[PDB]
Amino acid sequence: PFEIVFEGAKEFAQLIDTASKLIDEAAFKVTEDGISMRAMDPSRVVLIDLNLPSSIFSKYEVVEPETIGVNLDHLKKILKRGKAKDTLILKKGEENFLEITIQGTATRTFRVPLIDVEEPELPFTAKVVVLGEVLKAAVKDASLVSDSIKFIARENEFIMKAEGETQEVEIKLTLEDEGLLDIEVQEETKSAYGVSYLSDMVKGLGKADEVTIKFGNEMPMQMEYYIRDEGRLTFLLAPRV
Repeated sequence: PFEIVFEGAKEFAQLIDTASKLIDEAAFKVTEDGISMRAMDPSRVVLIDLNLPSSIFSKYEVVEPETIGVNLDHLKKILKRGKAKDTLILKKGEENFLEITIQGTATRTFRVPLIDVEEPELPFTAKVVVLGEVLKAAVKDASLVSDSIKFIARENEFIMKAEGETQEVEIKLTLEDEGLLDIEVQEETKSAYGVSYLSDMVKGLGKADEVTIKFGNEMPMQMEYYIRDEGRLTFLLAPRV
């Protein structure tokens, strides 16, 4: 059992919405230190890792640790009722359901039944930190133009393209551009990743959010952004499988 309160219902709704694009159900481990969730999509191409320390919640009371399983589509449907400034209260008692209350100027309560849900380390040579706007633009620009997007990183340049034979769209960044905050490269690095996976990964990403991307030559990419400074959502995406 526990009682957890998060200020900013919409933001929490965005995290769940994002995860639901990769998986239908997930297991959330709720301990005194915080909430964690790890999962791999059905295609075994992307791994999602979510960690929300108790420090980011305005109220965090856990009577007894527990791992609860939930259908993310059902959860998202309820959470989308929350406004940017609404407060979200999650309460779990002895029974198999989570009581969700959303309060702003008025209050609303819902139930989400629980379900039984069963089921990074690479030698990266490039690291970049960009504003979410750049990645959101990149995927929106690539969607129906190509199957994948080629990521290229050099000393003072980050490029997202797809060297091929179709109409070509490329986003280029240098440190002089506001979209690129940091770039560290050990050697020229290139890899390509699936466009539909990236579109899902950047779903609900804020345009002003700072996103760290780490990758290598023909290797997976690790994408990560923070939630309330201490929380974090991390993705590990295969370059090909």
